[PDB]
Amino acid sequence: VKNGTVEEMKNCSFNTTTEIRDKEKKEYALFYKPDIVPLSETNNTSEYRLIN
Amino acid sequence: ENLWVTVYYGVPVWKEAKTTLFCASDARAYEKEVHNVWATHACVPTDPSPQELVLGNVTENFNMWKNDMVDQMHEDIISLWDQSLKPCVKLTPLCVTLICSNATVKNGTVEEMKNCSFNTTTEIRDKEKKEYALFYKPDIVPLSETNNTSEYRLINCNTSACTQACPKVTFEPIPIHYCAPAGYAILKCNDETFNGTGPCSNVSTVQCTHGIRPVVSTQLLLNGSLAEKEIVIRSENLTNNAKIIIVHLHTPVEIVCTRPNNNTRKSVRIGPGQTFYATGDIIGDIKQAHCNISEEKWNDTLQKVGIELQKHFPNKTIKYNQSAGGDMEITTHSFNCGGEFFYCNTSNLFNGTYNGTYISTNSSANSTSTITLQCRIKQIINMWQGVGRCMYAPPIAGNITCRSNITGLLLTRDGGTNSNETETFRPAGGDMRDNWRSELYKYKVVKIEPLGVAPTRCKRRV
Amino acid sequence: CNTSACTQACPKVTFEPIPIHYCAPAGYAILKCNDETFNGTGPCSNVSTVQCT
Amino acid sequence: GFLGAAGSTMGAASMTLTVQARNLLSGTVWGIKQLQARVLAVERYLRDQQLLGIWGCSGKLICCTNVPWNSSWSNRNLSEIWDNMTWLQWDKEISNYTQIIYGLLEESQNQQEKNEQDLLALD
Amino acid sequence: GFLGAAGSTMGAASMTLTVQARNLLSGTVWGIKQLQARVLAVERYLRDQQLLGIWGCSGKLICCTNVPWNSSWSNRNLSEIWDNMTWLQWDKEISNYTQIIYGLLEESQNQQEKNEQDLLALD
Amino acid sequence: GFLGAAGSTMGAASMTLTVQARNLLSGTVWGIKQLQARVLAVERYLRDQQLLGIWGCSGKLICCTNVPWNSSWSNRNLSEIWDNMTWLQWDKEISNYTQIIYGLLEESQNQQEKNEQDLLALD
Ligand SMILES: *[C@@H]1O[C@H](CO)[C@@H](O[C@@H]2O[C@H](CO)[C@@H](O)[C@H](O)[C@H]2NC(C)=O)[C@H](O)[C@H]1NC(C)=O
Ligand SMILES: *[C@@H]1O[C@H](CO)[C@@H](O[C@@H]2O[C@H](CO)[C@@H](O)[C@H](O)[C@H]2NC(C)=O)[C@H](O)[C@H]1NC(C)=O
Repeated sequence: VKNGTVEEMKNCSFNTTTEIRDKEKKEYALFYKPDIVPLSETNNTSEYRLIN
Repeated sequence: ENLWVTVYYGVPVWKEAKTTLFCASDARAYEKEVHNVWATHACVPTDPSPQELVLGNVTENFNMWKNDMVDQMHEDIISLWDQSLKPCVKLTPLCVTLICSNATVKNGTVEEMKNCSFNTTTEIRDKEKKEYALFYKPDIVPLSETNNTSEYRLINCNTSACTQACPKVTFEPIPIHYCAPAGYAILKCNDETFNGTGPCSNVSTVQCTHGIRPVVSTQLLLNGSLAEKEIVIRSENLTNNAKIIIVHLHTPVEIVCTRPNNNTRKSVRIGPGQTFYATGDIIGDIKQAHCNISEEKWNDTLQKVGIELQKHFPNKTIKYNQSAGGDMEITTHSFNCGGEFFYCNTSNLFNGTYNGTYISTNSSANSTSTITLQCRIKQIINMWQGVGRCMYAPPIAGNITCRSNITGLLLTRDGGTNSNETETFRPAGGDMRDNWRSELYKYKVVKIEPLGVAPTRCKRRV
Repeated sequence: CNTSACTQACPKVTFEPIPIHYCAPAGYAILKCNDETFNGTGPCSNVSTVQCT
Repeated sequence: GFLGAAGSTMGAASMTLTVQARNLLSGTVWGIKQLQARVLAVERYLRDQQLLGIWGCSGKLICCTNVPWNSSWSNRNLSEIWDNMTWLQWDKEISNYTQIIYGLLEESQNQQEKNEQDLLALD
Repeated sequence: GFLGAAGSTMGAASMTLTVQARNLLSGTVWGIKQLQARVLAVERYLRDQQLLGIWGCSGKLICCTNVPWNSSWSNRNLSEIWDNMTWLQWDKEISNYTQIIYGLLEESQNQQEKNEQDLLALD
Repeated sequence: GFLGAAGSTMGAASMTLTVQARNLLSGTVWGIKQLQARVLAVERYLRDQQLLGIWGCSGKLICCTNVPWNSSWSNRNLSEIWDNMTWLQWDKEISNYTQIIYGLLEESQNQQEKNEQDLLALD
């Protein structure tokens, strides 16, 4: 997704616990901008967090 | 003559209605801290002082298949089972990349167990240690489709979570009674020739029902009630082959199941303050858990069932065959005793035919010729779906035996065409309502309407 | 972490032992012995019916 | 017997009615449905007592009234009711005309009460 | 109508009172508060019936008593009560002297019962 | 007083009985046991009222009956009962023969009701 006047969504990848509870795999999902917040006050345009 | 209306109160007139009954049990002592799931926690002590009073001039119609009492019993049992699994441990970290090995146990005809080692969280919740346990093969599945004979997984963790059964509760099917609330009554049919429907010529009003055994079984009926005079066959409709046909025996058949293996109870600290019990080691030799019944008595019972069935099928022969395939939970006689869940292959029982010729087994002083059924023992149970089905039954140390009485059979016919006189009977299971439907078939719940109006020659005194 | 788990007490609750009273339901009564020489058992010569403790 | 009079004739069954209306409490609480049986039984008993009382019948099971009996309701002789017929059969045969009888009884009781109040007061 | 007599005169409203006291059960249980309405309604009905019964009035809505009517309670003519006044206005005007009337009724009922017991027995 | 008559003589204690049977609701719900007290109190009150009513005693606390008093129950003079004895002592002394009296009262009430129905109708 590219620049536009729409609110748009962010494609975020993260590690999720698989059916094995001592193992992890990679997954991705599209999230709305209000539901995404920067992780820390430091300048980083790639690492983010949920609003919760 | 001139008549006037008069109102009478306290009139014995009743109508069919729906209500919630009360469960009751005998004066069982608390004894140890262990308490039964469905006794002394959700019911009331009863008193058998009131008797069943017989009404000698009433003709009340009774129905078996259209009855909500069995549905209410099933709902109550489901609610009690759901309640019992709440306070017990939730487990969680067990299903991991288990490393299973052949270990000291070697090749044999027994179902055998797999020795699997895995990492468990110690008392420190940010630290891990190594533990091991013995698991049954049905409870173990390969982790991934890739070829790997050392890495395995529990059968769970693809479906809803599993709760280990508490070790301080017992699954003993103690008898229970059902009592109607105030304003209601229970009518019992004392006729021994009740085919499921039609009027009853011997009705009795009773305060509560008799002892109801909540035994879990699929193919057979264990520790049930006995018929009065002869074997009685019940069915919603014989024409429909999709239905399930119940046979209530007159004489019980002794059955003896046993697990010769001597297991050892282990204890693993899985989580803080909550322990997990598994099989640590087997002492001695490895043997096959099995059930035994007598061949001659079973054959005589099958012949009695055949002659009883021949009344409805005069020109068709009776044949007994195996189950119509299905998964392990369907095609095998599944039950629980002592705390252990057995699934026994009953393919060797239903093997015979009866075309109308009676055969009698005489003499045979050395009648030790018995029939033995191999069984597989399971720990992961999904007995009731959609209500927290998964349950882990902890193992029990030492070898166990269970002696019980077969009192009923469940069968299902198969279709045919073009003068096919070779209709066969197969074992039936699946729905759990039919197991308790054969025990509450005599009782009907009614609602009393005491207000009545009658004409008589009287007037108000003014 | 060798025994059952632990739950922290809420900071928005207080353990002040405020006084409480016990009242019998309908159809019942509470009898109080006003004698000051009550040794634990025996008859009471000064009894009073009270709604609540 | 709780239903010892069932199956007998109406005349024979019109005796010892007190045993038919002596239901008491039972059971120990497990959930709300256990208590629902108690409260609904109490509500039914109060409903029956209130219905019997608004007709001028309080404290007595047998209560002769002054409403005339219409012949169209049953049109059967007296020997066909109190000699061989049972209460259940009679109820099944007469349930079709309960509302009319209840309304007539209510109207008659109200009229009798008003007439008594008028006649006692004006003296 | 449940409140069809409301708004009319006291004399007109003193008719068909039975419809005012025929409340029945309603609702399906969701929590304990749903059952609390049922039990509190039952308790209120029993309280009303017990209060009416201790005055010598059982099974009858209209119940003439022997207690004299004090003129200081209302001091209004009979034509000012049963001809134009409604029950709600009368209740709002007379609620200030309910306890005295209740006590007098209780005392009168007890005295009448004791006198009846004494006169019937000594014969 | 709720128990102001306790401790006095039977004759003195047979007065102002209405205060002994005016229990009302109390408490706020916490769990099911709180409501169990209310419903069991209601059930007990209904049981007592029904037992008193089946003897022909409705709406009256004092109710003289026609059943003869057997001398073997107490075999004490009238001056030994209503002059010095209290109600608690009398109950403790007479509790051994309650069932016989209840059965006799029920039988007598049924017989009187049947006789009244027969005599009123045949005229
Ligand atoms: C099951 O496997 C475990 C390890 O995966 C075995 O435990 C080890 O057994 C050896 C042989 O006695 C010991 O030397 C080790 O110290 C054990 N390790 C632990 C962590 O206990 C276990 O013996 C196997 N069980 C069977 C029956 O073969
Ligand atoms: C464990 O197995 C032994 C024998 O394998 C059982 O002992 C037998 O129990 C049966 C019970 O029906 C008796 O009839 C036999 O006489 C016993 N002895 C033998 C040699 O068979 C023992 O009961 C089993 N454990 C438990 C708990 O039942």
